[PDB]
Amino acid sequence: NKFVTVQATFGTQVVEKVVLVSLQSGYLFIQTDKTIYTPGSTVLY
Amino acid sequence: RRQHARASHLGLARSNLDEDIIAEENIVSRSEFPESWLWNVEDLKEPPK
Repeated sequence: NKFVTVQATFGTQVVEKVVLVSLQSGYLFIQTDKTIYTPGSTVLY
Repeated sequence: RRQHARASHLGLARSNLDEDIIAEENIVSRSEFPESWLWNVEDLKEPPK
């Protein structure tokens, strides 16, 4: 769990808070024309 | 079945032999459907309204 500290200088005053960091990649959606095939037919996705 | 065919079957009856519905098990669902078509992609490029 990688952390980074966030420090803000409010004029003379300072407030600091440590927040967790992580990265997300994305999503994949797979679309198939049919769910039941037969030997010989073509699968399109 | 030999007893059944000896008792309830007659060669001169002139009445058709009784037929019984099979009423089986293990019934299999359909698995053959027409193949898919229209496998093409297009880009809309007309001036939007």
